[PDB]
Amino acid sequence: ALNRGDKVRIKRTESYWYGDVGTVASVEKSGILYPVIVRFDRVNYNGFSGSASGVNTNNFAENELELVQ
Amino acid sequence: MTISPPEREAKAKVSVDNNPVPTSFEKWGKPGHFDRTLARGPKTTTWIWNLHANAHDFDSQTSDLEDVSRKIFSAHFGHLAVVFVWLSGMYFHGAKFSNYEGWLADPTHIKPSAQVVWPIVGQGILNGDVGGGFHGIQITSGLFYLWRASGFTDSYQLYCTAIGGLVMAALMLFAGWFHYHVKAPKLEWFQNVESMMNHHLAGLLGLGSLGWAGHQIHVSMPINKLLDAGVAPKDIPLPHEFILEPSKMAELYPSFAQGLTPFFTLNWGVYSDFLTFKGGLNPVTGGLWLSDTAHHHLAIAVLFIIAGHMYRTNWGIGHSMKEILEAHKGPFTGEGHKGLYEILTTSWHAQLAINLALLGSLTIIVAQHMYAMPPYPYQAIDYATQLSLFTHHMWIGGFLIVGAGAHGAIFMVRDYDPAKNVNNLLDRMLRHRDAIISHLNWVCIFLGFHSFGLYIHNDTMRALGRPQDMFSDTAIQLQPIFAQWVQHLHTLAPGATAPNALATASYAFGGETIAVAGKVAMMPITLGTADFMVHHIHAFTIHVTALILLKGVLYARSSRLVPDKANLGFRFPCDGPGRGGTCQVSGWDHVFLGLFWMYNSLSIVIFHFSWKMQSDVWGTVSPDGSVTHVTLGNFAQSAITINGWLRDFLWAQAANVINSYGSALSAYGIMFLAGHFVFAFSLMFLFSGRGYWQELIESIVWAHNKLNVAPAIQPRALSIIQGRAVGVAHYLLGGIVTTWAFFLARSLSIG
Amino acid sequence: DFLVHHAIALGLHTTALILIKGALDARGSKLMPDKKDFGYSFPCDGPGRGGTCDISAWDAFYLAMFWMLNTLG
Amino acid sequence: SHSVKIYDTCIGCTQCVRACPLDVLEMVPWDGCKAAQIASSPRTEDCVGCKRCETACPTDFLSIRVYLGAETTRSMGLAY
Amino acid sequence: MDGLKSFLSTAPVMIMALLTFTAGILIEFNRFYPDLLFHP
Amino acid sequence: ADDFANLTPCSENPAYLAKSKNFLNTTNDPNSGKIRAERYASALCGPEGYPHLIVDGRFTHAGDFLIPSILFLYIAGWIGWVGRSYLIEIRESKNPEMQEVVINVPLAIKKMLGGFLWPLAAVGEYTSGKLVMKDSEIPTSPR
Amino acid sequence: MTELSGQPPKFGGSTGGLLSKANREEKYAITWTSASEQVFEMPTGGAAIMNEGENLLYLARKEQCLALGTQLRTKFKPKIQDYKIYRVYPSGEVQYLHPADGVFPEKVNEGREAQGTKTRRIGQNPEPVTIKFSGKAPYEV
Amino acid sequence: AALYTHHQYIAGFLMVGAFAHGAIFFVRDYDPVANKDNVLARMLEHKEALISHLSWVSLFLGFHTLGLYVHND
Ligand code: CLA
Ligand code: CLA
Ligand code: CLA
Ligand code: CLA
Ligand code: CLA
Ligand code: CLA
Ligand code: CLA
Ligand SMILES: CCCCCCCCCCCCCCCC(=O)OC[C@H](COP(=O)(O)OC[C@@H](O)CO)OC(=O)CCCCCCCCCCCCCCC
Ligand SMILES: CC1=C(/C=C/C(C)=C/C=C/C(C)=C\C=C\C=C(C)\C=C\C=C(C)\C=C\C2=C[C@@H](C)[C@H](O)CC2(C)C)C(C)(C)C[C@@H](O)C1
Ligand SMILES: CC1=C(/C=C/C(C)=C/C=C/C(C)=C/C=C/C=C(C)/C=C/C=C(C)/C=C/C2=C(C)CCCC2(C)C)C(C)(C)CCC1
Ligand SMILES: CC1=C(C/C=C(\C)CCC[C@H](C)CCC[C@H](C)CCCC(C)C)C(=O)c2ccccc2C1=O
Ligand code: SF4
Ligand code: SF4
Ligand SMILES: [Cl-]
Repeated sequence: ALNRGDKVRIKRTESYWYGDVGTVASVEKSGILYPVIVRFDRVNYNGFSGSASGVNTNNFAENELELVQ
Repeated sequence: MTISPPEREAKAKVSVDNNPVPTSFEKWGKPGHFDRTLARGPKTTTWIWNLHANAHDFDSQTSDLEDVSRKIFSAHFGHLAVVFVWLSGMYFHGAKFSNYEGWLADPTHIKPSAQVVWPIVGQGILNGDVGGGFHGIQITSGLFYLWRASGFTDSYQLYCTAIGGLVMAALMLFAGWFHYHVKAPKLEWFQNVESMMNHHLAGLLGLGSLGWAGHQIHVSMPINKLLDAGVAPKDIPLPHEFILEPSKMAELYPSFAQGLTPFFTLNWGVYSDFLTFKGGLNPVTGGLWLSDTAHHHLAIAVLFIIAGHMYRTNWGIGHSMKEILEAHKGPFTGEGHKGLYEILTTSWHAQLAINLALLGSLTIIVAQHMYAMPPYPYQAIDYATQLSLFTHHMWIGGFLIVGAGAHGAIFMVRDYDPAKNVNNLLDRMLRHRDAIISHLNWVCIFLGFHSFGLYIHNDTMRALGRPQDMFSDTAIQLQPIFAQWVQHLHTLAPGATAPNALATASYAFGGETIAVAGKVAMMPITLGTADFMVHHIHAFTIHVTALILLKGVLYARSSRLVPDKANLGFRFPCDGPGRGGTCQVSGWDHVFLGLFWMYNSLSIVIFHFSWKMQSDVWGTVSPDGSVTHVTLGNFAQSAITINGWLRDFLWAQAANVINSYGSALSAYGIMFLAGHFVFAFSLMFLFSGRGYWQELIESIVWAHNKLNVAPAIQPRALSIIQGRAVGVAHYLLGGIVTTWAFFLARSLSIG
Repeated sequence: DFLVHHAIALGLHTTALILIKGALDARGSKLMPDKKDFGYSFPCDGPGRGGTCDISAWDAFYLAMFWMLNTLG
Repeated sequence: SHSVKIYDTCIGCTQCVRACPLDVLEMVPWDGCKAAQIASSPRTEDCVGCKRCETACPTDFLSIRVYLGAETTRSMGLAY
Repeated sequence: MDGLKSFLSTAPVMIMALLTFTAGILIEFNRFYPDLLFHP
Repeated sequence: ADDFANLTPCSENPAYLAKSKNFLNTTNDPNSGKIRAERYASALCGPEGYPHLIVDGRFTHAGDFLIPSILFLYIAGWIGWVGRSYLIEIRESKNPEMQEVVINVPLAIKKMLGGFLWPLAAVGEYTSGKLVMKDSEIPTSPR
Repeated sequence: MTELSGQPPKFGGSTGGLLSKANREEKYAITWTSASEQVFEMPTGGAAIMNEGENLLYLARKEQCLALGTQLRTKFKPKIQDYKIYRVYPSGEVQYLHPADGVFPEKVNEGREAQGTKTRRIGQNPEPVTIKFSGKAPYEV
Repeated sequence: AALYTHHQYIAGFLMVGAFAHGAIFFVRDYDPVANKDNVLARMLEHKEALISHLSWVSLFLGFHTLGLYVHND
């Protein structure tokens, strides 16, 4: 149901971006658990100590994204 | 393309690239440009810190050894320009905001000052009355004493010197820009270590002391000869008059009547009236005889110029250092110094480790030699200058030594090539690091037990009403008999093993009590049980600092715990909570711990200096001849217990610092409390960890998102390494500022 | 008495802050969303995700003990 | 010995195994992700718990989790 | 050039300029009207 | 009536008078101490002779806290509001982090110069829904 | 596991190698072939020389062997990827360890059975109160 | 003096322990479905606000008390 460019809010709870908003980059094919790829303006904590920034993309399932746009 | 001079090489090994880096301002507005992991810009606040953390890490910016060398050379020029700005600032404040001429006219009834404070919000009280109607801050840097020994008599000469210093700073800055951007020398040029050593020996150190011997003979010596004779500074001719009118020199020094002929005919003895070997001190000023220092600089110059001829360059004569090194190998040490020439000619960090170690050791030697052989007129009587200079040079030396540890570790991680170190000294050091470190560990345990433990024994015995069971000069004695024997040897030397010397090299070893005005400048510094105990404290703390930093270097590549530590780098926080926990295994963390231990060592050294000089050396002398010391000889009985140091040293002498309110010393009480606060503040960073703070920041970021005020550059807690760096920086700053305020209030309030 | 009472207020509020924030984040934060799976006390969670020293609620107790002593002082 | 678990958010990027300095983990066939692979931990008896794997993980909160457990000579990283 | 203006508008230069200006403000105010513990 | 009996006017307090005849000169003005004595002789002093500030809210001592409080609050709200406004304005500029690190001097000065109306601006943003955000739209951690 | 072969690296000795654990408890072996006699870094400190042909080296831990292996396959111009790591007991038993199935673990290989896999998310672990007074932890159930 | 100091130190230890065990409760015993929407869970639900306002009042008190003290100094 999601498409590239959709603004979605994260609902995974344990995810760094729960309550934050990202944009859909691609949707993977069926048979996969987490097909929806989302990009974020705010990087997460990912990285060894002292690394400049973090990871800004993650895979989710449709039940974990809430369409905002 | 900028300015294009001709060429400037004269069959020289000079080789440069013309205009490799054009002059431009764009990257000034692109912060972090030098780091690829930074150039795109920030996303979190960590980006800011690393920008400062890696600014001078030229290795991590480029893998080209030549470009690193060029950056280093121009940075050195910039640093010299900074030092020139600072020194010319000192001379300018001496010219325009000091009482230098007034002090010069009567240096026994006026306190040197060279900083006037503007009257605002009450701080004008810091302009204490230093004598002669002058009001300002009393300086302890010894600038006045240096300027008097050099022969300054006027504000205008100091002003001309400040202007020359500014011009020199401009010249250094232009040279740095020129050799990075216009004519950058090649890597082949920097690696000319033989020629560089010839020039730094014969040219930088040799000609330096030669020119200074010239100035001392022609300017310092006659002018000070007249100053100490009671001649008013205005009645003394200007420095150039002794060179225009050689009869002035000849009547101050009859040998000048014979001129330069005795010099070229090896008839040097004729010069015995101004090239002297008196020893001792000047009776009028309490400082070393300037004639002695001129003869000293002449001999040092001859020595260094001769030394500047050992190494081969363009003429076949001389030595290859590679050959010498390779020839020194023995049955105990494999291939010996093979590979050292390649290390020290391709690794900047190896050279910097050597040079930091030696330069710090030298700065310490400078403190130790200048206190007991006071080189400047009226410095020994100024106990504040004496204490301040000793402690300042101590701290500088300690920091340089710890840096030497840091850069030995960086060499091990970044430049050590195992294929270039097969069975040489470095390799064998690595191959028995365990023996080395386990033994250093045990020596530190033994030295701590049998130094500090002696103090604990004494404290416990004295508290138990058992003075006869203590280690003291009046009970169980620990006499430092070897130091006493060498002191006796020095005292006998002027008459036996130093015939052509009239006095001792230093009265601390023994002999007369040199006093200028009513205060002692120097007198025999006797050594007993308390001195034994504190010397072993010094050996202990130095050994522990060495243990930490040497372990840091020798295990930077690997350990039984972490066999791939090299891949982790020189600076990194740990390798996780596994293996039981691996925090602080890096060489950087060994430097971080060695900083605290160096601070410990030097704090004890300088406390020892202050208390021993106040108790047994410094003081006022009656016209009857007897001496009465600042703290009434309390060292021997009080310095043998921790309670004695807590009560008779710290508690007693802190009375000046804490009562400084309402006087010109008030700022010292302010900064005493300031150092205390910074010390306490450092404990937050040292006793905690970044996870807690990152979660607290999460809550605060929620607060900001609530009002739509959260920054794009996301706040992150400091990194583990940075938490440690901030903690140790604040620990050292606070503790050192505390001791500084304490020392200055004390030594300024004790006559 | 006024100034020292505000010092006491600062000390009480700061110790409460450390303790309450440790308790509320004991089950999880954005740095450790699964912290309840690791227990009340544990060394850390390693140098990853920026570094995670003193991340547990036990660590919050340990940090607040210093402020307790300071307030009592 | 420490425990190492691999949850179904794994994208199979193999950085788990590439980071392990003690060969605890493996890439085994799977179907949950595009890469048709998942990380496995058949040799946790050699795990020391350095946490390099999780430091390497890209997924939003890790797909590999190391929970330190009963300490042995191997897990304490002892060469003696 | 644009590089020099961008460098002059960086956070450290800008914050030190603001701090110097505010320091001058407060210093001169307390020079011409010192010792204001409260409002008369 | 007999309120604040533990204190006396500084002009009444003799210890204050003795110490105020010796008030130092804080600047170059040789009358700074005398002006200070005259000025502080209006507050309420204690047995030691120093002024004591009454901040319980009475307007007879409004100059002891209320007026500086109002002044500070105006200035601090100004600073925070113009900073937040610039921070908002950067967000629409593709790369906001750069303008957070390399300040847009013209834009930032435009924002600073318009801060004297920050109370009305904040009231308008409150009513319009611009100031505060909703809970369900703000990232939070697991509970 | 039959009998380990290969020359020991040319090395003058060090204090950083095997201790009592090697004979009382366990030690580790790594073999590898080199196309040339060449210098490498010992994980226990210093430089050693590997022989042309087969090489056999004993170390105290598995981690030191894997560190040497990464050095072999990532720090030599033609790589050395044929290294094998074994565990050795005082009884003489030799336990082949690495690469476990003849294929490096970083790349998928058929025949491997998933271990420690969970069919859930980390966030889908059960509440600890639901499993208290049992022996398990939320990641063990 | 000794009694007052003694009892206040004991009380400080007790308070720190009470908060430590509140944290341990959240780690070990808290059932979110049984306390669903009650006062406990609701405290957990705005923990960001609680921690943030505690931080704010801490900063308030610290800045201003240290400021008054240092001004007086
Ligand atoms: C106005 C003259 C000028 C111009 C425009 C440039 C231009 C440039 N230089 Mg150059 N350079 C100059 C003078 C100049 N330089 C001087 C005088 C020196 C001798 C120190 C050098 C030595 C030098 C080196 C070694 C390097 C450059 C580099 C660069 C490039 C990056 C600069 C940067 O990172 O941002 C600007 C950064 C700053 C302005 C630093 C801030 C000032 C510091 C923090 C303190 C001031 C120290 C100062 C140099 C001396 C003190 C002055 C004294 C009065 C107290 C850039 C194109 C770097 C490069 O090539 O990048 C790859 C490089 O590594 N320069
Ligand atoms: C007699 C020749 C000579 C002299 C005097 C020096 C002196 C110096 N060198 Mg250099 N060097 C030389 C030859 C010489 N070098 C040669 C032949 C090479 C090629 C192998 C090098 C390559 C070299 C490198 C790579 C570096 C130095 C550096 C330095 C400086 C660091 C030490 C210092 O700060 O001391 C004290 C400082 C002073 C006394 C300040 C004075 C400096 C001025 C410019 C010297 C003017 C003297 C000049 C001969 C005029 C005297 C004539 C008349 C006035 C009496 C220093 C000023 C380091 C440096 O700092 O780079 C800038 C550096 O990294 N040297
Ligand atoms: C860099 C330091 C320095 C500087 C620049 C000066 C500068 C000066 N000195 Mg001085 N001096 C110095 C160091 C220095 N000196 C030291 C270290 C000493 C201690 C030995 C002295 C002791 C000294 C004395 C006693 C005198 C001076 C004098 C002078 C002035 C005239 C000398 C001259 O240059 O004429 C030029 C020199 C010559 C033309 C020399 C030629 C004469 C002989 C015969 C040539 C032999 C050279 C030959 C190669 C050697 C072979 C000899 C052998 C075959 C027999 C001059 C301004 C004179 C003066 O004016 O007093 C105020 C003087 O009387 N100086
Ligand atoms: C000639 C001496 C010398 C030289 C040139 C170098 C060169 C270098 N060092 Mg080394 N080092 C030295 C001495 C020296 N060091 C000393 C004396 C010590 C002991 C403290 C060390 C310990 C050391 C460590 C631990 C590290 C280095 C690192 C580095 C590299 C990065 C420089 C940097 O950090 O950038 C930028 C510099 C800063 C951000 C400094 C700012 C913080 C300072 C300490 C604040 C000082 C406060 C001030 C003095 C007083 C308070 C004022 C305040 C109230 C306003 C660089 C190549 C780093 C590296 O990774 O090497 C590759 C690193 O890890 N050095
Ligand atoms: C006063 C505080 C203190 C004390 C007591 C110590 C103690 C010690 N440190 Mg340490 N250190 C401290 C602060 C302190 N540290 C801090 C704040 C830091 C942070 C930077 C460090 C970081 C540090 C490092 C990195 C290292 C040390 C090292 C050492 C040991 C040096 C060897 C030695 O002295 O042997 C002898 C022990 C003593 C003198 C301690 C006193 C013993 C008393 C006098 C006698 C005991 C009486 C008896 C046993 C009582 C028994 C009672 C009965 C009921 C059982 C030593 C045990 C070095 C080391 O381990 O060297 C091998 C080491 O590398 N320290
Ligand atoms: C952090 C708390 C704090 C607070 C409450 C104060 C408060 C005060 N301090 Mg102190 N101080 C502090 C910390 C603090 N200080 C610290 C940490 C130190 C150590 C460095 C000092 C050291 C210190 C000294 C040495 C002195 C003071 C002085 C003063 C008093 C001067 C007030 C003044 O300048 O008049 C009012 C000033 C202004 C109105 C100018 C402010 C600039 C404004 C914004 C100009 C712009 C006008 C703008 C348009 C607004 C106009 C109204 C508008 C609505 C139309 C004041 C009561 C001075 C004093 O006289 O003590 C009684 C004094 O000499 N302080
Ligand atoms: C004198 C020591 C000291 C100081 C000053 C602090 C400071 C602080 N701690 Mg800390 N702490 C300490 C020791 C100290 N700690 C120790 C030993 C531990 C045990 C490890 C802890 C553990 C700890 C924890 C766990 C927490 C704190 C918290 C806090 C903050 C409380 C709020 C506050 O007071 O607001 C005001 C701030 C201050 C009074 C300190 C700043 C003072 C400076 C002078 C302000 C002026 C800025 C200055 C001019 C900057 C320019 C510098 C320039 C010269 C280079 C505060 C910043 C709590 C917190 O973060 O609250 C939100 C918190 O959670 N502390
Ligand atoms: C107060 C001093 C008086 C008390 C005496 C204390 C005796 C201390 C032991 C004597 C020194 C032994 C080192 C020289 C002995 C010496 O160098 O022999 C020579 C031998 C190497 O000789 P080679 O023939 O290999 O020389 C070839 C060279 O060119 C190098 O390649 O050195 C070694 O074998 C390395 C072993 C050093 C390990 C010993 C060091 C132990 C540390 C403690 C030393 C304390 C000294 C404190 C004095 C400041
Ligand atoms: C507008 C603004 C913002 C935000 C503003 C917000 C959202 C503010 C929110 C405030 C809230 C939610 C609550 C505030 C409560 C305030 C209280 C309870 C004040 C109590 C004060 C009392 C009781 C004072 C009493 C005394 C009265 C004077 C009554 C006496 O003599 C002294 C004394 C101390 C007794 C930013 C942060 C976005 C930007 C800033 O620039 C300003
Ligand atoms: C004044 C007065 C009065 C009043 C009083 C009052 C009203 C009060 C009360 C008070 C109070 C009211 C107090 C309190 C305090 C509190 C506290 C101190 C707390 C706590 C808690 C803790 C510590 C813990 C917690 C937890 C957690 C953390 C989690 C889980 C759960 C729990 C619970 C465990 C009267 C009139 C009567 C009389 C007169 C006087
Ligand atoms: C308090 C603390 C923090 C929080 C500290 C932070 C986030 C730093 C805050 C610094 C502010 C943002 C800058 C203030 C200091 C400036 C550098 C001074 C500049 C002054 C000029 C404007 C004149 C950690 O991140 C941390 C990490 C690891 C171990 C211990 C600790 C730790 O104790
Ligand atoms: S506590 Fe910090 S430094 Fe130590 S292992 Fe854990 S993360 Fe690393
Ligand atoms: S553990 Fe994580 S990072 Fe490693 S391969 Fe599996 S999904 Fe990728
Ligand atoms: Cl005693």
